[PDB]
Amino acid sequence: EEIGTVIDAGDGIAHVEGLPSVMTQELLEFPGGVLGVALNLDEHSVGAVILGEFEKIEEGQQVKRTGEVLSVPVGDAFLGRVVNPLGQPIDGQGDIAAETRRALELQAPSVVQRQSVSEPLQTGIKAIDAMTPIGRGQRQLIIGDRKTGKTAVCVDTILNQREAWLTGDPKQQVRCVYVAIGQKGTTIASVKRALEEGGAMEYTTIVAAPASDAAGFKWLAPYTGSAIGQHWMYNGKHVLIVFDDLSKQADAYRAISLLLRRPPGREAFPGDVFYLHSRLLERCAKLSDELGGGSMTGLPIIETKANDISAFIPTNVISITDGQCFLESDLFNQGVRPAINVGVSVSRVGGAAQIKAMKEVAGSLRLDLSQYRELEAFAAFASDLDAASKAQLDRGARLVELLKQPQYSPLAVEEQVVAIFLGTQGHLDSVPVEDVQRFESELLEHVKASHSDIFDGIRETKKLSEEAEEKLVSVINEFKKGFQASDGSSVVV
Amino acid sequence: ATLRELRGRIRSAGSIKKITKAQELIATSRIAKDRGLCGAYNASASRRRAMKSATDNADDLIKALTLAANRERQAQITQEISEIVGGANALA
Amino acid sequence: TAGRVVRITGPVVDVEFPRGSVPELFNALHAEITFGALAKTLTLEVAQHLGDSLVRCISMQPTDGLVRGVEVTDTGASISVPVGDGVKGHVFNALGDCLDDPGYGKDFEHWSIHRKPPAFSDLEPRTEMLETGLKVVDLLTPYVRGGKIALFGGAGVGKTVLIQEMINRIARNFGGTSVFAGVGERTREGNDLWVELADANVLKDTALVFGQMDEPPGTRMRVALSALTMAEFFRDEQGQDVLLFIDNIFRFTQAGSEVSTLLGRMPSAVGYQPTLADEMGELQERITSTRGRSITSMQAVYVPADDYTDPAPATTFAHLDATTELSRAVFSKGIFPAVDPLASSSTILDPAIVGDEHYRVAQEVIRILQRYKDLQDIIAILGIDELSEEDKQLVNRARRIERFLSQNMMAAEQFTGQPGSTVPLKETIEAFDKLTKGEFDHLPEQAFFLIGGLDDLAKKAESLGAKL
Amino acid sequence: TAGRVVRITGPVVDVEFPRGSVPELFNALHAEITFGALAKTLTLEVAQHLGDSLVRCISMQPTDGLVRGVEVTDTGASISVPVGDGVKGHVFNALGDCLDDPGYGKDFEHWSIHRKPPAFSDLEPRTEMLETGLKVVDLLTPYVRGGKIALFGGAGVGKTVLIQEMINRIARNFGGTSVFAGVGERTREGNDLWVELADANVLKDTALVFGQMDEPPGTRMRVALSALTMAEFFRDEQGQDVLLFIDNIFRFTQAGSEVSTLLGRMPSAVGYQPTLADEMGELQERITSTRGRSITSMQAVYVPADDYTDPAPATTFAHLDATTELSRAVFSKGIFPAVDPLASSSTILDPAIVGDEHYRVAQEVIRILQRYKDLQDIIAILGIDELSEEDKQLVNRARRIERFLSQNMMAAEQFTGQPGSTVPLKETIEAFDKLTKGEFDHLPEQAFFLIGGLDDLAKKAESL
Ligand SMILES: Nc1ncnc2c1ncn2[C@@H]1O[C@H](COP(=O)(O)OP(=O)(O)OP(=O)(O)O)[C@@H](O)[C@H]1O
Ligand SMILES: Nc1ncnc2c1ncn2[C@@H]1O[C@H](COP(=O)(O)OP(=O)(O)O)[C@@H](O)[C@H]1O
Ligand SMILES: Nc1ncnc2c1ncn2[C@@H]1O[C@H](COP(=O)(O)OP(=O)(O)O)[C@@H](O)[C@H]1O
Ligand SMILES: [Mg+2]
Ligand SMILES: [Mg+2]
Repeated sequence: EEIGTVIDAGDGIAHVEGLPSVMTQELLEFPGGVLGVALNLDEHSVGAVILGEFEKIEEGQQVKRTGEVLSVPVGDAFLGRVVNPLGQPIDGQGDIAAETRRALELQAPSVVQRQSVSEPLQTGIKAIDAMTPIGRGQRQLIIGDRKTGKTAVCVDTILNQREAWLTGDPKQQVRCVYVAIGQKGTTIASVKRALEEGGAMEYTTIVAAPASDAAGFKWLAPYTGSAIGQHWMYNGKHVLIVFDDLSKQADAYRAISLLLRRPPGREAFPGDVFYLHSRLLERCAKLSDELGGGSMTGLPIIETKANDISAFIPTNVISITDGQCFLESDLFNQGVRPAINVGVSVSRVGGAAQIKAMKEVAGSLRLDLSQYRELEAFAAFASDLDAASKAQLDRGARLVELLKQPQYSPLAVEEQVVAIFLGTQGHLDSVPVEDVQRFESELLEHVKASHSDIFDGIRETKKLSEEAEEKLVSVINEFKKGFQASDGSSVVV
Repeated sequence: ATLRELRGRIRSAGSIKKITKAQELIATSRIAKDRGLCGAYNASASRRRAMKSATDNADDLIKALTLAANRERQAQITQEISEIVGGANALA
Repeated sequence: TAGRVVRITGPVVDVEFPRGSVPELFNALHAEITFGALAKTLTLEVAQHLGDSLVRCISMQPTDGLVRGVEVTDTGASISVPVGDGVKGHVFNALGDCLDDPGYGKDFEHWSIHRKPPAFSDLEPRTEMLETGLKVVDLLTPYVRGGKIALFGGAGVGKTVLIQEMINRIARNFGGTSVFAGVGERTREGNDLWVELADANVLKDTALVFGQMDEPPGTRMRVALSALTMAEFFRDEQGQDVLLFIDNIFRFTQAGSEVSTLLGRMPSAVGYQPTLADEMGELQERITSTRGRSITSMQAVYVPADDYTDPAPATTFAHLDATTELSRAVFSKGIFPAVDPLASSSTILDPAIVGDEHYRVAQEVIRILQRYKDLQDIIAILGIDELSEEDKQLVNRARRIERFLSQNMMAAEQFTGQPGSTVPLKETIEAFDKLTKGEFDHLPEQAFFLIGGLDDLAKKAESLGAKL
Repeated sequence: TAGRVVRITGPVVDVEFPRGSVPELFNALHAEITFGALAKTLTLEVAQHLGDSLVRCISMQPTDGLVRGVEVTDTGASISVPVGDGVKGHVFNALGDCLDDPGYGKDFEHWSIHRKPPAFSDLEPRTEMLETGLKVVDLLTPYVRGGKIALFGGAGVGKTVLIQEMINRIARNFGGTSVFAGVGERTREGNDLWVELADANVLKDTALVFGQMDEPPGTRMRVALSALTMAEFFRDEQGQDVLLFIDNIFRFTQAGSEVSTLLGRMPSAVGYQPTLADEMGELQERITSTRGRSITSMQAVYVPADDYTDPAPATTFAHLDATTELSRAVFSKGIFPAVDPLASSSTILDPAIVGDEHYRVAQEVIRILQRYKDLQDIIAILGIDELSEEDKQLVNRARRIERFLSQNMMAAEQFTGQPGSTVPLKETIEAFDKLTKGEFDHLPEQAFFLIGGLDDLAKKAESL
């Protein structure tokens, strides 16, 4: 019932006198539909962050308290919709029927409400799925310089969930949330278009806080997306949430903290920015079966500068997450796309997040690629080289070619298994490096058309059986008989 | 620009170290089996010794450059904080 | 009901108003400087409500001669500028005063320079290539019609020459309207551009809005908004394609930072205002095409001290569809335009838009240049003879390719004595396809320097002895 | 007597008390958030006396939902944690609340987490070796009883298995106990550690204290002190030897830096808190041997930017007595524990502490392994055939030595059915002296894998 009065206002902040019973982080209503969040409470006033239309705030305006902390609507009606951090549609498609409301700062699942990450979350990217596998409930950081393909990796991951969606099985389906922070609107529109073309908006929600949004909205957007995902996670569903980019959210929070005159630390960040991101990312979890066994997998994206991963925010998020995919512009320009630095990228969940067949085929990939990197200086010669080392060099070049992948082209796990089988069982040895990619694709298409039971066996059993293995080898040899190289040489034996 | 220059130097020294090491090993192979990387020979075994010396020198240079780069990194963090806190103190 | 000046510190003025008469945020107030030498009317923009009926304002004009206690009048609205077809062919300052003909436009419709960006549901991604005839731009950094193009670069690497080149190449035949925003740049350059547009007969289709680096920070913060308001009127009301040129959009952020501490804001990293990204985002999200209404915007973005990790350019990057990055290192080699092909980017450089041939040739050029950059240190220390034969082949190809990315531009005649050239996209793609294959490895690398297409290459090679 | 909340600024809470009721520094105060969604009891730690009966405190929980003017209760003591045997086999947070069984431990004796190091007279003037029974550790990088060991190891190098091994060995060889401090503990990994220790049946011998990553910086700063307080109770009141694990000590330093920032202190060099060395000293000097019982600590250390001159790792290493680096390379050869015998080091591997013969054998082993490491690149690229006869003999001997540093670990019994071995130090020195001399060159390489002393080697050799 109490009413405060704006005593001063500037730069998206407003100070309010009165409101003695206002809560920390309470939502406040200013005249004209303007909303603020009570952040700084002292004996004089409440420092409120305005969530838009700050230019309408004037000294002397009356301010009402909602008696509520920030919360958003949640429910299945958000699938296919674009909303702002308050849960309000911005796509122009009408109202969203909410199942309920979730407070943004609800506590994460405790250490005793979880169970070990054990189910794969297939990204469809061979480099990731084979080298840095992601399980359900994991937090995998996608980190790299601008234009290294981070958004592409996350969009491909979302696209890859379409087949899981079409099964209708909630224990296989992954509902996706894409949180865009600080992007320009046309960029968000192009992400939505890419998702629509891949039939992914059926199971994806976008939370948009474009660059024109108030710093408050950029600060809140990840928590809004997380609340929407948590509603599904606690109802037995599996959720994948992408944050693009958390560096923008940290910048927005820093802007707010400085405007509220909170003491700054390194890079002028407040002393609780690590906490911002850690409390966000610990809500991604794999729940115990007592709680329905749902999960939320986190794909925070961080933009580094000059590949400086020791910068403040990258250091924080690297420490927070369970593994990092590092993308590098040098590798991108070399033609290694996705430009994942396989040497330093890591998944602490590891083989626990892979099916048996992927575990088997991918087991030697790390060692082969490390050996190939060691011998790369000796390619110039490939002579006076021990035959074993020359073979390592050739195999490593073919494996590098095998891990390349075109954009918007996620692969089913069985297709990835077969491609890695080609690479690691020596079946690419006879093929020219420049043809490897083509070979792979063609081979896979062949298997899809004529021997689709190899894929079915892998998919159903999660293992490449011995009989399926010999059938695949026979199919490969016949296809090699049929294949035409780029140099016109024969890839047979 | 000091840290950027030091990082560029570290990259250059790393590439040089890799090349000299490969040359040293290839000269080792060719010992069992024109160019000027033979050390004081003009003034395979000599090239092997010269490349060993060069790759060790490149390693020493990388270590020195990395020390200098880390000093610059820490100094930059400290200076940036000093400016931030100086402004904040001015306003407070 | 008028206010009175209470505090003056550089471009920031505190004004006290009677209770109930405090002006709204961003309102324009008027104060008088009556001293004869500097007599003028100050426009103050309300920046903050300090409480107790005090407001902090930013002056649009120098405050020398301003006195405490002088009356301050609240116009009741924000800064507004003339809009309409009348503004075409004329020069204005940030406040909407006509410079080439004072008093002109006072009777036009006036639009507030503060505006919200278009609704998200009106935004449509733009993917049509805008061909320029510059080899490097067309091949590696293809521009987008109705898209957002930027030219990044340190001080004096060629941003303004490239802007003038694109005004020559795109705006000369443009069927729509052009708006040029000089933001915190040299007055000499503004005069040069005005005269050049008059010479090319492009002025009649262009509105020029200038707030130069000698102006106070308030003017440099608001001139971009004024030019953008004119462009927005042309996009929204007249329904014609607009070309928006801004040089230099960094000056908007810099002007914001010059007064940030005087407004009482705690500094952020690298001395910038804490509201860097948010103010930049408001301004940039206004600069956009919408569904059916096209603005092709080209912004010069200064990179302070050539540090591309500096917060200002780093924040700017996310707002562009295509970015030509100019490198001091390329500049110092004499390669013009000094484009860094490895660092530039375009969102339409993709097989679906440019086609498989263009995309493959571009990727091959980038791969070769990347490998050459990887090898440069080895070549410098150990010499080129220590490379593999394949790497020597690549080095020769790369040197020829990097030289062939240079071009004699029209706007650079004054700097070289050589008239410029234009290379069609198809010729660029075929020529660089041939270059990557090694079909011109028999020509001296100097034959590829500052020429147009393959005919110019053949002529220059002949003049140097070799034959194509 | 009660106070009232005056200012709320993130986790910093200012509380006003009546004139004669101002709480002492570091006292724990309690406040209620009553809003239904976030209803909880905040614990605040008094950090400063600001004057006028106002104290500035750090909230141990998020302050969302807190209202100005709510009552604040002074407990009259600092943060206190339960101590005793009852804490073994349970999980606690920094405040001493049991996470696996809420309400458990309320009746136990409670100790303040702020305690002095042992007095100067009570400290041992002679450093002592901690014989774990593991060959690689005991021989090459001996652990100091009551000392500090840095642990370096990435994902999947047996770090967790090494920790389980140390818990086993302290519990059985020394009749001791273990306290694990998860500083900045990832909740997923905390749950995984809890489950894994229960499965390995070592949970009953360990007390877990988690200050999780998603908590405000105060608990992440104080969790190490809480765990250390339980360890101190075990050493000083139960007369046990305690193994205190701290993962990750850098996160303790960084939580201290964040708290210093929140409290408005001017940052020191590289942005760390001005009291960096003092905080680290207060933590580390409590990890000592005294009255014939010791707390030995194995601490995971993160090195920012890989810069060992960074103030945080430099301050930490001012207190470290040995380093154990777990290597992916050694793990990928099936050698467990995957200790890198060349990277790892110890400050007491000198004759004056371990004796002349131990030092001699260790130096010889290190020389051989370093020679093999140097020859490895030539072996890999050019090939073994290009080595001299002496080079080949050295390579064979070094392969045997490097494989004999593996050992069947007690923690490994759960994976491989065979039980683990404890090798006395004299036997280890004798065995590696012989291996350096070449007395076992004729034996096959595969016979040096995952065994104990000479008897195991003989039996395995006959079996092959
Ligand atoms: N696998 C791929 N193969 C080829 N091109 C790719 C691939 N992935 C991304 N790209 C292209 O690389 C460029 C960068 O992609 P993207 O925008 O996803 O990266 P980013 O790191 O998120 O960039 P930004 O800094 O704009 O956020 C785009 O042209 C994209 O088309
Ligand atoms: N295409 C070019 N050809 C020859 N010289 C050029 C070219 N572009 C720039 N220069 C030289 O570099 C200078 C810097 O150009 P300018 O565009 O003014 O720099 P800025 O990047 O500061 O806008 C020019 O004045 C000119 O002398
Ligand atoms: N001494 C050992 N004997 C047998 N297996 C081991 C040994 N050490 C590690 N492993 C295996 O290596 C894997 C990784 O070890 P662990 O320390 O549990 O993981 P992390 O180091 O990632 O916590 C384990 O799954 C375990 O099976
Ligand atoms: Mg992106
Ligand atoms: Mg210029």
